[PDB]
Amino acid sequence: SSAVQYFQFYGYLSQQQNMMQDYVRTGTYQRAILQNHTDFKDKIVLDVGCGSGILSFFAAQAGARKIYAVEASTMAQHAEVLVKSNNLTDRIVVIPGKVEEVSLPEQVDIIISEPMGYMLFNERMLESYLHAKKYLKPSGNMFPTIGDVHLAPFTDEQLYMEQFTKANFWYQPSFHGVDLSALRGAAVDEYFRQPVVDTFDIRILMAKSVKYTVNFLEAKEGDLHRIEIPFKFHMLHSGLVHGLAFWFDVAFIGSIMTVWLSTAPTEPLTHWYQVRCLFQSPLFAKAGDTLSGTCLLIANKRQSYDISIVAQVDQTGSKSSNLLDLKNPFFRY
Amino acid sequence: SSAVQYFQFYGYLSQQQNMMQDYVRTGTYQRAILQNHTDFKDKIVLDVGCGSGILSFFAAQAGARKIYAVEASTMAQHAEVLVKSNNLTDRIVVIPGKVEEVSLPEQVDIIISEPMGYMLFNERMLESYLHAKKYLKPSGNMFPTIGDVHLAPFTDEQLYMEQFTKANFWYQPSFHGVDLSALRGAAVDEYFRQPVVDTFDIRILMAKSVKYTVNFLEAKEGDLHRIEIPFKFHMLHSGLVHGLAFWFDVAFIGSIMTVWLSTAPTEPLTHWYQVRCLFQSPLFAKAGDTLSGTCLLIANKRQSYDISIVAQVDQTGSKSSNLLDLKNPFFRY
Ligand SMILES: Nc1ncnc2c1ncn2[C@@H]1O[C@H](CSCCNC(=O)NCc2ccccc2)[C@@H](O)[C@H]1O
Ligand SMILES: Nc1ncnc2c1ncn2[C@@H]1O[C@H](CSCCNC(=O)NCc2ccccc2)[C@@H](O)[C@H]1O
Ligand code: NA
Ligand code: NA
Repeated sequence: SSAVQYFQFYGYLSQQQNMMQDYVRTGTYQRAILQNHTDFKDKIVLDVGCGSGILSFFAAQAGARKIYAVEASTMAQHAEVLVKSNNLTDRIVVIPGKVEEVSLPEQVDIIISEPMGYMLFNERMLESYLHAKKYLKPSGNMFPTIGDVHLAPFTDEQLYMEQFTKANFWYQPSFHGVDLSALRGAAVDEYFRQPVVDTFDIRILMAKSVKYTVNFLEAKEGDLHRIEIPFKFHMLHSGLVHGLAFWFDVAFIGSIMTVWLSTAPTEPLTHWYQVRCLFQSPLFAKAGDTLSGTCLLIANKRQSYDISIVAQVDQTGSKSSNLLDLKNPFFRY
Repeated sequence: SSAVQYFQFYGYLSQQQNMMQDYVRTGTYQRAILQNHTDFKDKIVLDVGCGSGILSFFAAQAGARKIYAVEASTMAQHAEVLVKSNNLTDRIVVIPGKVEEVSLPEQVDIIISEPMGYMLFNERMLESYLHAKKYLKPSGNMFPTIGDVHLAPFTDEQLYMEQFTKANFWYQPSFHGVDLSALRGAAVDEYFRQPVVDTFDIRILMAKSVKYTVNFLEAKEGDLHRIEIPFKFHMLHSGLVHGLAFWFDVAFIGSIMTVWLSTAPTEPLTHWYQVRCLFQSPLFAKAGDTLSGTCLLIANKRQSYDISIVAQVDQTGSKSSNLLDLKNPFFRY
C-alpha cells in the first residue's frame, strides 16, 4: 500500500522537476558519466527508475550503444516523449514496470540510477538498485559504485529547546475549559522521535565523523533490511551532545576517474540537506572523552526505517537513547 | 491502503494541534454546543472521530449525562489521558475503533463531529458521520446539522499565468544537452488539474454564489459517492472567467439558536481556506451574461474526489472544462 503511494508520488512531473532543480545532483551525475565516457561508449546500460530519463540521455551523450530505461510510475510515458523528441529511439528503450518484474532482452555492462533518499537509505530504492544486478555482466560496473554514511555528534540547544516550544499548545492548563497539560509529555516525546531534515553550521559538530560504507557491487538486497553502525567518537569539543548528525556521499568509480556526490555540511547544499536525530536527553562530554554506541536502522513496511540510537560518554557512564521514525521527518529548512 | 495512511496521519498529536490552533473552528463549535446547552443537558452524545476529545469536553461542559467518544487512530489513547486528567471518567467513555465496527451499549440523543475537509467533502469522513446515524434515536439531532457548498465564477489572470510559470523548467530546449520542451504541455496540464487551496480578494468573484445543501439528518452515506451540482450564474462583472471558487458553511441547528461556521472569503480565514479550480481555458463573459454548467464530484479510492467541471457562456456558446484531482491540491497560501 505504501508502495502504491510511492509510485503515484513519482508519476508527477512536478516532483521530477523538483529533484531536477538540484544543480549539484544534476551536474555531478553528468560529470561522473561524461568524464568516464570511455566506460559508456559502445556499451549496454540499464537505468533503474529513470524518471524523466535524463541519466539515459547522459549515457547516450557518452556514446552508449543501447540504454534500457526502466520506470514503474506513469513517468515512463513522459520519458518516452523525450526519447522521441531528442531523436534517440535507436539507442534508448523505455521499459514500463518494476525492475523486479520486467524482461530485459540482454545483460548490461553498467547500471546507472539515483536511488538515494534521506540518510542514503530512505524510500528503500537501493534494494531495487541491488536487485537489478541480476542483469549485470560479471565484468560490469554500477554508477554510483559505493555509498558512505557519515554520522557525528552535535551540540545545538536551540534545536533541543524547540521540541518543547513546538508542544506549547499542550502545556495549556485552561483551553476553552479543558486542561490539556497531561499530554505535554506525549507531544514533546513525539517531536523528539522526528528526524530533523535541515542544514546547520559545521561548528555544531563535536568530533570527526564515523563512516559506514556500502559497496553496491558486493551488497545484496537483503543486507539493507537491518543496518547496524557502531561508533566511537574522539570528542574534540566540550559541551552538551544533543544527538547525531547524518549525511552521505556516493562515489562513481570509473576507469578514468572517481567522481564524488557529497551531501556533507562542508559542501554545497543539496535537496538531501542533512539529518539530525536527537537523544531523549543530552550528554555532557569534554574534549578528549569518547562517545560510544550504536545506530541501528531497521527497514519498515512504510518504505522507510526505524532508527534506534544509543550512546554513552565512556568516562562518566552517562547514557541516552532514542527510537525515531524516518517516515515522519521534521522539515525545518 | 489510503485508509491506513489516513488513520496514521490523524494519530499524531502534531496534526491534532494544527487543527486545534484554528480559533474560528474551536470557538464556533464551542459556541454552537454551549449556546444550545439545554439540547445537551442530561442527554446521551456520540462524538464521531473525537481526535483529542475536545468536542466531548464541550458536550460535558453543557451537562451531557454520557458521551461516547469514538476514535480509530492511536489518538484514542491520548483522549483517554485527557478524560482522566479532567476528572470526567464518569461521563466520557472513549471507544477505540471505527464507528462502522464498534458496539455502543445504547442509542444517543445527538451526534457531534468535525468531519469536514477541503470543499466540505474531501477525506470522505462525512460518510462515517452519516453511517453513525444507526445509533441516533428518531428524535435525535446532529451537530453540524446541514452543510452548504458555495461555488462562484472567478477572474484571476495571475493564478492562470502561474500555471505556465511553474512549468518553466520543462520549457528548456537545452538542459545539460537535453531538449525538455516536448513535456511543457504535459507539465502545464498537470498544474491545471490541481485544485488551488488559498484565500483571495472577494473582488475576483464575478457572480453571486450557487448553494448546494446537504441535510445530514436526511442524507445517506451512499449519497456522497457522486455529487452533481448544476449552476447558472448571473454575471455581475465583465472579464475573463478563469474557473470556479468553492467554500462551505455548516449550521448547528439547536433548540435555542442556529450557529454557523462559514469558510467564505468574506469571513475570517480558517484552516480550510477556499478552493479554486481552473478551467482548461478562460471564458469571456460580460455583465448580464449567464454562465451555465455542472460541477460533478466523484468519490475515489484515495479518500478524495475527482472534480469534473464544464461551463459555457450562454450568449456566445464559448465553453471549457477541466478534470481535477482533490488528492493533489496546490497549497498556494
Ligand atoms: N523497483 C523499481 N522499478 C522501477 N522504477 C522504480 C523502482 N523503484 C523506484 N522506481 C522509480 O525510481 C524513480 C526515483 S526518482 C527519479 C530518479 N531518476 C532521475 O531523476 N533521473 C534523472 C537524473 C538526472 C540528474 C541526476 C540524477 C538523476 C521514481 O521515478 C520511481 O518511480
Ligand atoms: N470511521 C471513523 N471511525 C472513527 N474515527 C474516525 C473515523 N473516520 C475518521 N476518524 C477520526 O476522525 C478524526 C478527524 S480529525 C479530529 C476531529 N475532531 C476534533 O478535532 N475534535 C475536537 C474539536 C475541537 C474544536 C472544534 C472542532 C473539533 C481523526 O482523528 C480520525 O482518525
Ligand atoms: Na523522554
Ligand atoms: Na489544455
